[PDB]
Amino acid sequence: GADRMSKWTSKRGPRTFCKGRGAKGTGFHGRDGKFVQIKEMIPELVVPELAGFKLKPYVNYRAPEGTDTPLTAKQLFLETAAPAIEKDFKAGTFDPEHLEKYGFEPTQEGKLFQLYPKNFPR
Amino acid sequence: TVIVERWWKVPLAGEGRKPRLHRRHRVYKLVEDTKHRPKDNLELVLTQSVEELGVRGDLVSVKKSVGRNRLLPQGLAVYASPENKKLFEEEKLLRQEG
Amino acid sequence: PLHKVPVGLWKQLRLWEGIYSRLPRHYLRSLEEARTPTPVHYRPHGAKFKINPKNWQRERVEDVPIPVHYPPESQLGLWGGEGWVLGHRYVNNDKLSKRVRKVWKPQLFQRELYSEILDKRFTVTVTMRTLDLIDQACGFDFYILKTPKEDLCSKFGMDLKRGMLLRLARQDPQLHPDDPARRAAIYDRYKAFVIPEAEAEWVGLTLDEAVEKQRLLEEKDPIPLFKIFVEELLGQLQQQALSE
Amino acid sequence: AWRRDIFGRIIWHKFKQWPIPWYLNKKYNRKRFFAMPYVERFVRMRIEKQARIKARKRSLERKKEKFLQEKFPHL
Amino acid sequence: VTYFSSRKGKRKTVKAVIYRFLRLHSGLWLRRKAGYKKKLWKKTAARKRRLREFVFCNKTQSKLLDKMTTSFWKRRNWYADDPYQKYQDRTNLKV
Amino acid sequence: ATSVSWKSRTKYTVMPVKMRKSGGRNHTGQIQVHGIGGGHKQRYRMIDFLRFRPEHESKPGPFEEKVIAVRYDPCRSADIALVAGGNRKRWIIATENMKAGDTVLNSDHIGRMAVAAREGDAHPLGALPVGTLINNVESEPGRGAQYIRAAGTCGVLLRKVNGTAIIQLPSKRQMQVLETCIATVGRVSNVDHNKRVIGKAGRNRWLGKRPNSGLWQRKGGWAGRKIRPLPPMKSYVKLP
RNA sequence: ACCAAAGCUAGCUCAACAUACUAAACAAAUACAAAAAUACACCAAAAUAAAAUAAAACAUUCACCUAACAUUAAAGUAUAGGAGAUAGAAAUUUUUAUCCUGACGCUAUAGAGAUAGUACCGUAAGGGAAAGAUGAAAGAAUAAAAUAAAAGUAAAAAAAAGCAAA
RNA sequence: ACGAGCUACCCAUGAGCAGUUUAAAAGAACCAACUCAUCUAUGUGGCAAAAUAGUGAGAAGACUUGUAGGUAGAGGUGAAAA
RNA sequence: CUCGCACACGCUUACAUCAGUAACUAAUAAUAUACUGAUAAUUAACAACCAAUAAACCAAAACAACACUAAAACGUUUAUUAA
RNA sequence: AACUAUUCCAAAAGUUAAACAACUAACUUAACAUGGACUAGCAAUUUCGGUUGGGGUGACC
Ligand SMILES: [Mg+2]
Ligand SMILES: [Mg+2]
Ligand SMILES: [Mg+2]
Ligand SMILES: [Mg+2]
Ligand SMILES: [Mg+2]
Ligand SMILES: [Mg+2]
Ligand SMILES: [Mg+2]
Ligand SMILES: [Mg+2]
Ligand SMILES: [Mg+2]
Ligand SMILES: [Mg+2]
Ligand SMILES: [Mg+2]
Ligand SMILES: [Mg+2]
Ligand SMILES: [Mg+2]
Ligand SMILES: [Mg+2]
Ligand SMILES: [Mg+2]
Ligand SMILES: [Mg+2]
Ligand SMILES: [Mg+2]
Ligand SMILES: [Mg+2]
Ligand SMILES: [Mg+2]
Ligand SMILES: [Mg+2]
Ligand SMILES: [Mg+2]
Ligand SMILES: [Mg+2]
Ligand SMILES: [Mg+2]
Ligand SMILES: [Mg+2]
Ligand SMILES: [Mg+2]
Ligand SMILES: [Mg+2]
Ligand SMILES: [Mg+2]
Ligand SMILES: [Mg+2]
Ligand SMILES: [Mg+2]
Ligand SMILES: [Mg+2]
Ligand SMILES: [Mg+2]
Ligand SMILES: [Mg+2]
Ligand SMILES: [Mg+2]
Ligand SMILES: [Mg+2]
Ligand SMILES: [Mg+2]
Ligand SMILES: [Mg+2]
Ligand SMILES: [Mg+2]
Ligand SMILES: [Mg+2]
Ligand SMILES: [Mg+2]
Ligand SMILES: [Mg+2]
Ligand SMILES: [Mg+2]
Ligand SMILES: [Mg+2]
Repeated sequence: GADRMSKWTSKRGPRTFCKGRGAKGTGFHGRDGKFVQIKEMIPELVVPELAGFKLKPYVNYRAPEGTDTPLTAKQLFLETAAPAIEKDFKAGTFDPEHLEKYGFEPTQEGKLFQLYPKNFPR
Repeated sequence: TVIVERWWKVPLAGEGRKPRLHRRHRVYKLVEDTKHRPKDNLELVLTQSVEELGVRGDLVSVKKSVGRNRLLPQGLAVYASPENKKLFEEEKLLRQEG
Repeated sequence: PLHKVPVGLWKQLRLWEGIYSRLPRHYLRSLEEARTPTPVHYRPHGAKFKINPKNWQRERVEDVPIPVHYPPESQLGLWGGEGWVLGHRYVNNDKLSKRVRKVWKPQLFQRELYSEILDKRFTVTVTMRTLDLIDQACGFDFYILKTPKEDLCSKFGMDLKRGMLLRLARQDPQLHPDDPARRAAIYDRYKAFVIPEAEAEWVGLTLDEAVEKQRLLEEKDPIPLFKIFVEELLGQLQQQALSE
Repeated sequence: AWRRDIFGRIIWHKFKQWPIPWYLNKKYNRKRFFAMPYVERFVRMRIEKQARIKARKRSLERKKEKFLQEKFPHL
Repeated sequence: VTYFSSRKGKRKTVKAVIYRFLRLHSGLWLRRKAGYKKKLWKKTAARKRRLREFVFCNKTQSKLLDKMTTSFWKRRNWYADDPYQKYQDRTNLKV
Repeated sequence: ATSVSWKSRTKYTVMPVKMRKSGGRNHTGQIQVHGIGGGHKQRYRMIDFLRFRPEHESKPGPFEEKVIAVRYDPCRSADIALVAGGNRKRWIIATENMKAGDTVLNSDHIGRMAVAAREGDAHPLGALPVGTLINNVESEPGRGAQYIRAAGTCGVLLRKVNGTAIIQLPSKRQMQVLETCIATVGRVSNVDHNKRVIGKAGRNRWLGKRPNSGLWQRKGGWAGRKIRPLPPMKSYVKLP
């Protein structure tokens, strides 16, 4: 009676059925029928030099935790744009038209990593 | 257009309630077919002079075929309407003048 | 268990919540009231009271409309508020004979009609009844403006009407670009139907089209929190400057 | 976007990256976000089923209270 | 006979009874004779008379007709000019 | 479900093109025509049925073509011929004695003197003698041949009246046409196709014919020998 | 003496109220052969419900029968009907708030199908189960405690003769 | 509503047919693989909800057969056996 | 005594190693390819996935010389672009 | 009944004379296509009264 419940996988069908397990495509099919890899699609791991740096996978037990404050858009506004805006309004140099000097970005399409359509994996 | 009538009398609902319909209320008898009536005529006011019918500024009665498919599309006539009629009242008063 | 509100009212209270709430009131009031369509196929008796022929007594009498079916191809033309009559008949009209399903279909024609206000010739499927109503109302454009939504029955009729209603409320110059004489002359006779602009673009609309339109007018990209925080900060700084 | 699928459920539809715009896309174009008229009936059933479950979860809890109050009448 | 109607849950009357009989208030039912309009040229004067009568139904029939008829048809009626008002009560019945 | 017809190929080719038989089934999949299916596999040769077809619209005149080969065709009863002129080849339906290495004239030109008719020649009907044998007959001018293409069939030109030709179809019915319509002169190929003897039921299957049904039907009123007066004459001439 | 027996819980049922009415959960993947990131299109649509049955047959007819308008009456009245079976109004009338929500409803063959739309059975639509019982503690199993009562057997084969008893 | 993964008939697309006899791949002949299912005996809650043993009929054809597709119940399909 | 090895389709870990089998699967045992547990395992060269648009080509497969009739599956090259 | 073909009337589009005699009618019809009829095909719904020296035939009611 075949099998209803067990999931549908490349192991199950005929020769003609190949369904990946969910790894991401690195390329396309070329002229010779041979497969071509696109160096840009292959994720390049960015790994910092860890050797000269002191932090460890675990933390000392007598070391204290702290009162837990989730970072909010407000707190981030106040630690960054608030001192600068206050400095330039107190000096009357404040310009409601261009906020770009404070770090505000009008549109995301220029820069490499955009936040809203979210150009980057991790 | 077919004008049709029910064979079974529907009961009443009077308060503004909608009538309670049964399937037997879907049985119709055919009282009339409008398309088979002896057909009426159309009354028009000519804005030019038509060959057979008559002069510019004239009130004529034709069969709806000639009126719909010839005169009205060609701007050779306009409808008998009161607002359109007073125009030719005035035209009749200012014609016989000079 | 029981629903708290009857399911007849779920359509109505669907319109009191969500985006339907934010629709313009005149539109919702055009949808709310369903006026009884002009009798077409059945032929109504005038009086409310009628003397029973057999009984010789005064009898209350009502008019019950005959259910009529409008095939979707009727929405592309103007059929004069008529349609298919689905029903049954007795053969021979003896009640004692077979009872048989029967459908009465309107006779359709291809006719091209001229609209003055929209200045155009449309090729439309119409009935003889539509032509008679156009004749009776003395103009194509008249007939379209002069008749209620229920009596036309066509979505195309309502779109014709929405179009020329817009052309009237706007006094659109593009009607007759060369001759303001003709333009004023035409806009003249129809001056009775002129309605404001906010009203004129909502006339012929399906609830779908309406909801869509209202969704597009409300379309806004959410404002960056940098803006809002900057305005709170300027409020606070201007109240710190004015207090000293 | 919030959409309504064939089954009449209100679903949150995540978007997908495509090299071509949506009206030129075969595969995407043959999905349907909207319900047909029959679906309405089932939607109703869904509600009702849901309502029942909630209804008799509630009645359960209520009952559990009464029992306990006669088991431990420290009030 | 319908003992419990659908809409009202009441007990209907069989109209076919109401058309051919007449219930006095005493409980007597009254009926025309059968075939009294039929083929008159072929019948005796005497027989014709026997037919033209209004007659009473036996007990069994009376109970039957009562069952086939609701309570309304058994009420005491006062009609103006009524031929039958004379006959509604019973007198001198020793039973 | 829905099947798509094999019959879509836009450009004309002399090369044999592959085709799919469908035994009696319409595009819905039900049987429409009984008794059809599974013959031998067949390729299809496209036939040009418009005999007068100027290669380029630049030079309109009557032109001449050479017959290269005369081949068997699976699709029709008549034998067909490969005909080349200018830069183009096409298949045409071969007349009875048409042989390889031959010359055939295609002409639209009329004239007061008619013409001495060879076989492969195509002329407007008006241009032929009044007793001639014709095949591949147009109906309206420019339409292309429909009538009289079967093997060994020939019609005959009967008369010419009022800028119009009246011809006799192989069914012995008369047909009236403008005299500006083209026809080929002669009897179609393979005249003995009538006398061929299918030897065994098998051969019938090879031809893609499935056996008759087995049900017994009593003959009805329709059967008998009906002798009907020959039908009135068909006229494709459109009167003003 | 075996097989067995006994629990009182799991949950349910019916109403009330109620806001208002597609629960929960969504990182990725999901309408390629659902759960398969990535290429030039197509996309979509509606037509009266029918019959079993009642009429002791069946042919017109046959309440309810997935269309909001309730209630007290008018009234099973007027009417409609092979004037049969049956069907059946209206005009006109009546209707006083909110709290006092629970149970002369079930307790594992019952109450939901439900420990579950799972196992299993069907190619599919679809059909659709059964099953629990120690105690305060089993972090008290050389374990301690109250039925030993169904048919079936065992302890214990049978001894002329007969509806098996009287 | 669901069903043509069995089976009836189609459509696409593949695959098989050795030896012998014959000028011959001729719906010829002998006889395997292969396909059928004649006659008998077993079996009859069976090995089997149609089989086993022997025996038979066809075996380059109107042949067998794989894969994918089609036709749907007022229907389909049918070398009619309802 | 002789239905063997492989592939397709299908099945889905039932395969392998170590251990256990009082009872559960084997229509019975011994023990174990089928019961139980733990731990492992099939590695691409084979196979799937793997271009479009124009244009020249009438000329069967049958050891293919050449033919038969029922007229027959199966591609080169040239041009234009092909990450 | 529907459906499929036939035939006809009406609907719809038209076209002609200014008709005839003395001192309004008639005709036309490409494909669709409506209402009402006609003739067939293909069909749809429903039924097989009882008595009987078993039923049936015969007879009877
Ligand atoms: Mg299964
Ligand atoms: Mg696979
Ligand atoms: Mg495999
Ligand atoms: Mg590679
Ligand atoms: Mg052929
Ligand atoms: Mg041939
Ligand atoms: Mg035959
Ligand atoms: Mg026969
Ligand atoms: Mg009955
Ligand atoms: Mg009974
Ligand atoms: Mg019966
Ligand atoms: Mg019913
Ligand atoms: Mg009557
Ligand atoms: Mg009766
Ligand atoms: Mg009332
Ligand atoms: Mg239970
Ligand atoms: Mg249960
Ligand atoms: Mg015992
Ligand atoms: Mg004794
Ligand atoms: Mg198959
Ligand atoms: Mg051989
Ligand atoms: Mg042989
Ligand atoms: Mg055998
Ligand atoms: Mg032997
Ligand atoms: Mg053998
Ligand atoms: Mg043999
Ligand atoms: Mg033999
Ligand atoms: Mg299939
Ligand atoms: Mg039947
Ligand atoms: Mg059949
Ligand atoms: Mg067969
Ligand atoms: Mg037979
Ligand atoms: Mg038979
Ligand atoms: Mg298995
Ligand atoms: Mg193992
Ligand atoms: Mg064992
Ligand atoms: Mg019936
Ligand atoms: Mg009998
Ligand atoms: Mg009898
Ligand atoms: Mg006898
Ligand atoms: Mg006897
Ligand atoms: Mg007899």
